Amino acid sequence: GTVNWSVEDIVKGINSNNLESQLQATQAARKLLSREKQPPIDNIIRAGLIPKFVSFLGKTDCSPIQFESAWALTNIASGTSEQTKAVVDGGAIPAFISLLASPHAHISEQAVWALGNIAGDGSAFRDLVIKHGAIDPLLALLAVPDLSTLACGYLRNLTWTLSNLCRNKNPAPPLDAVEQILPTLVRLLHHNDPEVLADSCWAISYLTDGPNERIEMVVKKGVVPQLVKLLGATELPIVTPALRAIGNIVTGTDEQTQKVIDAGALAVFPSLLTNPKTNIQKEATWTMSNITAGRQDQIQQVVNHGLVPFLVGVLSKADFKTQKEAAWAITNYTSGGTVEQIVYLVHCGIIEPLMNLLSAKDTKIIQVILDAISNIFQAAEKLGETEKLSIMIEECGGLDKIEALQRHENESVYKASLNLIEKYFS
Amino acid sequence: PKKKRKV
Amino acid sequence: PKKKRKV
Repeated sequence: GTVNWSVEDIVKGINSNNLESQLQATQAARKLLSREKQPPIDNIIRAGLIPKFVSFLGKTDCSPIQFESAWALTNIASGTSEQTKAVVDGGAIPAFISLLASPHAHISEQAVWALGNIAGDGSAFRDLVIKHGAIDPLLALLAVPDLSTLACGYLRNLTWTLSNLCRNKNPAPPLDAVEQILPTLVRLLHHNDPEVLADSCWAISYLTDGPNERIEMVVKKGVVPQLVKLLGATELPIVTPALRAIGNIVTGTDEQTQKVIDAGALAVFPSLLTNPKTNIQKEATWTMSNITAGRQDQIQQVVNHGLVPFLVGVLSKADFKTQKEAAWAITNYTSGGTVEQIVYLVHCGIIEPLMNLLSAKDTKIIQVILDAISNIFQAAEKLGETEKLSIMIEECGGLDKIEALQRHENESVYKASLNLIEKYFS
Repeated sequence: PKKKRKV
Repeated sequence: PKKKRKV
């Protein structure tokens, strides 16, 4: 019936005066847009059908055409920013928001999905959806005693669309919108569905990427413990966004960082630091680099969980990007750490692998590493163990590289090297 | 996960 | 600020 219509026919039918003829034509448009391969989005837009669809959204007496056009408009909004713009331009936002209160859960869901695609386009549309007052209607849909009574897929759609209202940074979602969503987001962060969980985390990770005031909004809701737990999830789809949230929160104040340590996060790192998925490993080392940039009592917490060996490990063998984060972790550690701690760092075998990394084609890492060595000597002086450290670097051939990095096209490399030799190898 | 098309 | 928000 409605399978494989030509756009000329769909146009023909939507232009007829027959509500039914229009419905069948609209369902045909929906199917064109739902075929697994290259949907004629541009031709549909080009035919000028969006205003008609947006218009069918309001036909309360014909729920079917409401659903069909909703789906159709949802898929158009799924494309490029321009295509999504086309839908927004047609007056669809206020209309889709209206459908959230529909008696037909499947039409409400569609409304939720469409608003999801629109806000997902970026800051602007995100904030335009918010100005049309979509948060209230959305949040109302989840106001039930037990989330479990809701349809699995229905609940996932809401969690997803909500995550997009928390997405993007320039600018970040309005403050009071985050405040209005958070209580519901926290509740979803405790649901038993892997998807609701992964998306909830993503949402939380978004709200925690930016100024510390933003992080505080989240941390103050007591979700760190729950994040640390999801951090130990079996499913990569959950662990990835969770590790990210945890990683952002520790880019803030040391008090906020302390929350994750207290939460028990550190215990999950021996795993994360040897994780098969390289990206989890990169994110974990990065997270560690911000923990070693904290207080000494916090650096000790790292030491206590036998994590220094794990860093020595990452520094020794890993994707280069993970090593760069490892180099940072170490250089931050040797930056604010106590002598005794910088001592331990060496007894863990950090020197050799740190040196082999001076053989990298990355000028910034060489600065990070060299900078680290300096911090170690600086602590070796307070002990007078300066020569022992000198020899050590020579044993593994580190001197045979610093002594070469004086003749390096960079300024810091050039100088930091020369100074190192000059001051510790003469 | 920025936009989803209902296939 | 050593804490690098490598974002």
